[PDB]
Amino acid sequence: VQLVQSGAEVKKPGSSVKVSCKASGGTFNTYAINWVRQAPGQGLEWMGRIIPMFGIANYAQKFQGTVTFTADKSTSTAYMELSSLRYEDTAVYYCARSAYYSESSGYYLDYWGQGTLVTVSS
Amino acid sequence: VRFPNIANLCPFGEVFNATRFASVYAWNRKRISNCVADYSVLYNSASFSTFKCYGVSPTKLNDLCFTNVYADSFVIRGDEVRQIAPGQTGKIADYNYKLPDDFTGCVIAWNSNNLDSKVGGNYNYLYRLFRKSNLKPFERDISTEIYQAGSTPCNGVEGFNCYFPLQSYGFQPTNGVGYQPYRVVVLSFELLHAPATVCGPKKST
Amino acid sequence: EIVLTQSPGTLSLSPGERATLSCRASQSVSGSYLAWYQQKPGQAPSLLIYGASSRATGIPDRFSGSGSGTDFTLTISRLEPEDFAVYYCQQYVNSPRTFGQGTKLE
Repeated sequence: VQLVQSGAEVKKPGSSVKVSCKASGGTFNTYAINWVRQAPGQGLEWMGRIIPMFGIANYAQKFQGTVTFTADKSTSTAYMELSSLRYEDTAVYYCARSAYYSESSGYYLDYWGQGTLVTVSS
Repeated sequence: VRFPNIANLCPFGEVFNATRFASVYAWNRKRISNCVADYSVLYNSASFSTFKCYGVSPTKLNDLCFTNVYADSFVIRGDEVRQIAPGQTGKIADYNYKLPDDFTGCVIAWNSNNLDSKVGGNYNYLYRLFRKSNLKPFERDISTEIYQAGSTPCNGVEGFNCYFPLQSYGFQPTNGVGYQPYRVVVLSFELLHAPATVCGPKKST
Repeated sequence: EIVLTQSPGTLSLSPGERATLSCRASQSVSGSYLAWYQQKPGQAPSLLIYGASSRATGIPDRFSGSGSGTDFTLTISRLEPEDFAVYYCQQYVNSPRTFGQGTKLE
């Protein structure tokens, strides 16, 4: 219901960072977590989804090998790791939950976190 | 007759009275080996709604010598307890737990509505809605590979004609008896009296 | 890949009443598996509709989606003062959940 995440990362270029989207109770149980890159002044890009229960993370062709999705079953927290800060990597990283189950057939992002902006500095 | 006698009591209490039971697809198997058999506790308890013993009879004729007793525990919905019989077909039978047509054992099932239903629904128990093929007798599929239902490659993500193979039961405390959980402890016997590793409780030989 | 092209690129000019927000795809969206997301400025997009026309929880039914195949409509009965955000299109039909460019971006 509330997915408060990290704030802003003072990451000098080439330095890695890990995001910390926090799932409320029962979020992980029946819902996957999706990450959406929002580069400042562009459209929403779908980085991929992490299914916490079975530890399954699948990424798009663009972001493969550059980003890692992790979630902690205990403490119900979602994490995303950036391999290094490439010059174009500065973006507002979002987190949102989608049903992965066959019956619901929704696979759409119901609720979203506030946003985590990475940049060369602050 | 020729059975040895092991003072070690068989841990059927461990299997039946366990705190947490597994899902049907990931059916948990325990091997009951080298212990004297307790079967009358099961027979006389009578709180086990289904006590269907194929092969061996459930009317106090199972004081037999067994070389190997395999215990399988899973939690399923009430409407599919009939499904897990030898030579029966359904979703649970062909995708989650298949019983051999020559099953010589006891399908034991009782209500766990208080224990295994949680307010707001219990989604801890899964089941395989779709799978490429029917499951073979005594085979556990733990694969999470996205089921294909269309020409489009699933690419690892779900969508049209691509579904997550597993689905949640979702037992609710106020729900129909058909929709309430039944813990099932399938007991698979081998009925070999010559090795008789699983001791019978009768007087020795 | 299923790409999406939102046609009315800029409608944040305070338009009046009905707006025919559109989105079309190279291969027809199958199963009406499209959703609309409202990105209010300074905030994260909130689901506005899903499916072809299935309205979201806590959203007024005035927002509808008249989509056939690819969902190429999003109709707001009145453009209320609050509702002047950037509405997005997303498809989940077996692709990397590609989005649109946005429709009411100042």
